[PDB]
Amino acid sequence: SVLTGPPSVSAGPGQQVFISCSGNSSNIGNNYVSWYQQLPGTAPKLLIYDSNKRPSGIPDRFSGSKSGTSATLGITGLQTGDEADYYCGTWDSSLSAGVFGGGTKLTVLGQPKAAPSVTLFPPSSEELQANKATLVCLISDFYPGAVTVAWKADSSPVKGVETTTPSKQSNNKYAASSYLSLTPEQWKSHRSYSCQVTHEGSTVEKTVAPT
Amino acid sequence: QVQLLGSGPGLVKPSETLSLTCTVSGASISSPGYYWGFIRQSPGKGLEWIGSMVSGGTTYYNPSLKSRVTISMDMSNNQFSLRLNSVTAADTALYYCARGSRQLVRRATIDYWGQGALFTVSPASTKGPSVFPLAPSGTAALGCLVKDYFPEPVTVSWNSGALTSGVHTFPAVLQSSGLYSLSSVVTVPSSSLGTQTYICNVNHKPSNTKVDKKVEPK
Ligand SMILES: *[C@@H]1O[C@H](CO)[C@@H](O[C@@H]2O[C@H](CO)[C@@H](O[C@@H]3O[C@H](CO)[C@@H](O)[C@H](O)[C@@H]3O)[C@H](O)[C@H]2NC(C)=O)[C@H](O)[C@H]1NC(C)=O
Repeated sequence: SVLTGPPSVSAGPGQQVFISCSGNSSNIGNNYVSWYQQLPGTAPKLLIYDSNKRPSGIPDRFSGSKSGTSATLGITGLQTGDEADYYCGTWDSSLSAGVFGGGTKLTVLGQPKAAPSVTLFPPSSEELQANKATLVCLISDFYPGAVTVAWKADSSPVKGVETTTPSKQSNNKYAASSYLSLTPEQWKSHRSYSCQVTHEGSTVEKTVAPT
Repeated sequence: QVQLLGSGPGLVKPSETLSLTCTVSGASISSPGYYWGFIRQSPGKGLEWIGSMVSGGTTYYNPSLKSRVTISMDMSNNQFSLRLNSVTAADTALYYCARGSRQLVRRATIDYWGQGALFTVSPASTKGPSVFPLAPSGTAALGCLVKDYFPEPVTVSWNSGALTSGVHTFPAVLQSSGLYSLSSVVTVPSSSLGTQTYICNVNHKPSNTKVDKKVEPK
């Protein structure tokens, strides 16, 4: 990295935010600057080129500026959809190469709490016929993005549990999943299995049974 | 209508050569006025410029990678390619085919990014997934479970891409055995089960394998 900038930035909805990138005469000082937006799980998208111009389809809320050896992406009237990673880019005369800044994550303040939607699937008959059993606990649309998952077979099982870290969704909420690997004999030997999802002082438990 | 299509995600063994080919549609790769290049991004990290060829003109390289990269163009097939040699696990990344317009020098702006393709540098062999249906039991959730594959990614569509409202394809879990699993679930009207067929299409390009599974009520 040859450009410097804030690793993360927050603001409220409706406000205006600045994202700065700093360099020197070999890059930002004497060359054109571009800005890119990257939403979760997608390729970057160009927002600003030639330091202050907007491609077609980029709303007027996004602006770009350059002073000295720093460039600035402005976002007036912040929206919940602006939540994203933002990257500045330019040409470096010393390197004779394009260069990127480290990136700035942008989070919009004041998002309401959302309880997780939990769906639990028992093993399918085809998997049982392959002599395996997997219980699948899918957790979506919760905010903030911190959850804990526990499993029960009437009592607490911890072996065979694999759970993902939460990942941001397109609507700015989070999702996670947990799997419980059993043998067919273990699955049929208990009255029920449960997935328990704890989020912000409340728990949601879903139960399945072989019968 | 100018499109870029890469040769897809892949496994590369350590010390071997990472090869990525991008095919251009809707324009000729020889035409001046565009430049074509490569960018990479580690899965939770930042963007790194690799290099770019100005059509009709000069090729430019990240000085940190230049000594093990070759960027080339094949105009007959309207393609351009990246060779990254002597790879190690640090080279695991999303690799993007990229396009820019007008002059590259002093600008370097990318106005069109390809989809991005994960290249995983690992000495473990590829393994295609086993797919199991998650039967449904005013809406119903049904899905399929994609177990025990390597490397990432698996992509899942429903009904050959026709269905995507209510589709949620979850991030993969990395098992302690070093294989991945994921699930994809779609929420559909309950009244639709019995007349509407639901089929998940699970593409594991790294093993050149696709599995389609019809998911029916219990
Ligand atoms: C414009 O900014 C760049 C980026 O900082 C400047 O290049 C950098 O110059 C510094 C200071 O001389 C280099 O310092 C060195 O850091 C490396 C570790 O990266 C260390 O191994 C060396 O012993 C030394 O402390 C730095 O690497 C270098 N970065 C490059 C060349 O990419 C550039 O000098 C600035 N230009 C002007 C006109 O100020």
